[PDB]
Amino acid sequence: SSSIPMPAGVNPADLAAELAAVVTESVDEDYLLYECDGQWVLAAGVQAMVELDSDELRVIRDGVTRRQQWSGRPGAALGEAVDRLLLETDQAFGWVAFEFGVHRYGLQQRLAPHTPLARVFSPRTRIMVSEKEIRLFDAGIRHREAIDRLLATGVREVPQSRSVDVSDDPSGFRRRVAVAVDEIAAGRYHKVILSRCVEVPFAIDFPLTYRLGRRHNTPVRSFLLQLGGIRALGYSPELVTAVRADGVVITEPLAGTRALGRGPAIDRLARDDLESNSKEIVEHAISVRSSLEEITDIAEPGSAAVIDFMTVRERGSVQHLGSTIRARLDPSSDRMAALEALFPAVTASGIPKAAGVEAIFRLDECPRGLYSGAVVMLSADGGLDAALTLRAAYQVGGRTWLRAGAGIIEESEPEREFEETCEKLSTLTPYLVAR
Ligand SMILES: [Cl-]
Repeated sequence: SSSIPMPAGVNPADLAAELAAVVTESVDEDYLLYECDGQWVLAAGVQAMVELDSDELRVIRDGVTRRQQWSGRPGAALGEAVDRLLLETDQAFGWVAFEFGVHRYGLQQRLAPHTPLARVFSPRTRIMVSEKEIRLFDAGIRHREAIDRLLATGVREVPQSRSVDVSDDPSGFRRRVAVAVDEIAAGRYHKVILSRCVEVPFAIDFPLTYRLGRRHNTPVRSFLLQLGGIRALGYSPELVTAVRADGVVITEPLAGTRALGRGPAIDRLARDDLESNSKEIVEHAISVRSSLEEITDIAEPGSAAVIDFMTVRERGSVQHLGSTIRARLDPSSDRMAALEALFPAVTASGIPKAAGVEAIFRLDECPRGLYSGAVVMLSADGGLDAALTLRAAYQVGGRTWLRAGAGIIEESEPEREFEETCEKLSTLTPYLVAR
């Protein structure tokens, strides 16, 4: 229904990003493009926006802002508002900040007033691009004319990229890693993920950069957005949570990192090291055990299972150990409780997670916001899809930047941890298209 066959020789990622760039700009609207299992879903225009902050929940529709006090779990407040959105539209999209996950560990008093927790909106129109076709949902005459014009011209040539230097350490990442190593040696916690920002000294074209980077990456999900003054794109390496309409819940934790994309023989040596490395094996098994404990809080008794255990997952510039965990959502639970149970990811926080999150407040630049949070897609039939926001670029108020981190354990060395962030940054640094 309401479909256009995909033109031959055109790749869906390119056409969806082109539609996002040209159609939305012609009507000056916000958008969120989400890639999920072969479907590039362009959520165009804001019909209603849910803004969850640390001290308030706002629902903005047709110029009117409704403000709400909220108490208890952020997932319950977000869930109640998003369920209302989904009475009118089939899908809702947005982002969940890293800060959304601090409440379950009783650390919310450490958040400043007006700290963003989530931004979820119902789109006016949805354009779904796949290898087979383009499907239009609630597309008005103006948007249909804009799609027609784009299909008449085809996709733009991607210009040559512009390089960035990631070797500088202005935030003292090496020193912050050494502090964390000392705390771990003293028995404070077992692991913490610390990160560093890298400025991009020039403005980038987000849709063209998205296209270029997407051609050289194999993420589990990907996104491109322009929403409330934020531009962002990313090749999500990890699925935090997926809840299907039939009740099936999925989480796919990653652990350990070796370089990738350096040649067949060099990558094979790195793969063999990763697969048989004692430290990486231990961290991955401990992360799978944590995910299973968390999912049991929301699953039907005895339904949790590891359907793929400790296998190498290739993610462009890096490769990681990964496991796929499946469960059945208990009838007494719900998709927000499943997200709350699995958020923040171990890859975003540490072990024990409460101690890792507290250490991040002291040893990382906070609030993290989008970085190590999730980009989400929610559906009226109960669906939820939440991609871990790593391997991403951001643009807010004249500033463009990248952000990458590393899992610090007792045996970590600041130099190797800094090099690990460089390997992760290489998912984006060779593919930045200047504006
Ligand atoms: Cl990262």
